[PDB]
Amino acid sequence: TPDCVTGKVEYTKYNDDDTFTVKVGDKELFTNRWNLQSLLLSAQITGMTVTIKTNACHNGGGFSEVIFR
Amino acid sequence: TPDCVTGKVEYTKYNDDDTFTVKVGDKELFTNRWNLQSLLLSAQITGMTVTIKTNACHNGGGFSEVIFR
Amino acid sequence: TPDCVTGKVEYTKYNDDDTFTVKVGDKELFTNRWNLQSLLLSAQITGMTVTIKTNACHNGGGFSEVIFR
Amino acid sequence: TPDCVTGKVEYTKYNDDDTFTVKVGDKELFTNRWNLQSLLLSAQITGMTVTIKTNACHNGGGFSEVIFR
Amino acid sequence: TPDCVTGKVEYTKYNDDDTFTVKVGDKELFTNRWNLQSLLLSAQITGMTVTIKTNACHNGGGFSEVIFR
Ligand SMILES: [Zn+2]
Ligand SMILES: [Zn+2]
Ligand SMILES: [Zn+2]
Repeated sequence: TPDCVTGKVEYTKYNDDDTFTVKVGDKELFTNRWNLQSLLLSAQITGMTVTIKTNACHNGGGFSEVIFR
Repeated sequence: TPDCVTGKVEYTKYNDDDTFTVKVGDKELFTNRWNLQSLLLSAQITGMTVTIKTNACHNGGGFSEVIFR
Repeated sequence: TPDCVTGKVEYTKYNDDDTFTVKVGDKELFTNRWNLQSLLLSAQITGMTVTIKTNACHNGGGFSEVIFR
Repeated sequence: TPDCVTGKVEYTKYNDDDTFTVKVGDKELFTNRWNLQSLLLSAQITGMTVTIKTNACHNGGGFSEVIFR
Repeated sequence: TPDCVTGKVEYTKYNDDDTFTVKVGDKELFTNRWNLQSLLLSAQITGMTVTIKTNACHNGGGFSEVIFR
């Protein structure tokens, strides 16, 4: 799966459908993996850099693969 | 769904019906989404700023959408 | 529901019947709400002040409502 | 149940039989309560002191009761 | 179980099959124990040294035993 975007988490969002949105770089992407919610919030609080991998590399795209750096 | 209130989590409360209350700004609001319990506590402990989105923007109003900043 | 006790969590205990006990102030109280187990352990680890609300305000009393501050 | 050992959680281990072993002090003990796993992992990562209670207070003995301090 | 690698967590990756990969030393290893995900992320964040134990000590090997030092 290609790199989609790399950077700090600017904000995260819990959505009404119970998915979890992240804003990294210039993209808003969401995931439906419940386990990623607390990992992504920790990344955000402590200021880690993340790399989101997905074929759906556009606003409102979904992802399931993340690299924390 | 529109912004209701933005600020630090002043306290949280586990309720008898297994919902979870947060006080943000001058409002107490609650959510029935289990996943938000641990995120909201972490946001409180680490002192994040949250934005709660809901139309029920009054004491005792419910929400399911939150932005963590 | 009236306040019973406010303070830091001195210790917590996992019991054989899969309930969870906390000692706050001079009271040991228990909850059978699984959701509170991880929330109370976090409050203990991070040094939060908790207020336990219950009508059974005596040693060995049960509760299901907590305020985290 | 009597106190068996008090100390920090030195390490943890998922066994083939779906039980969970911890080493506290000079003892490896195991539990089959799933709920206790995540509490013990949290105790382990944050360096809490635990007291394990069991009357099979020897290597390979089981427990279902824990005090977290 | 024999030691495989000891070192700092260089990065972690959440995978599409919901497993979690860590890079320690010169090895990428993964675990299917979801409870270990937040512990491994914390290790990465705080810069702890971990020892991973497995008898599959190759890139792409699986592990379930970790020691946090
Ligand atoms: Zn791929
Ligand atoms: Zn009440
Ligand atoms: Zn007993």
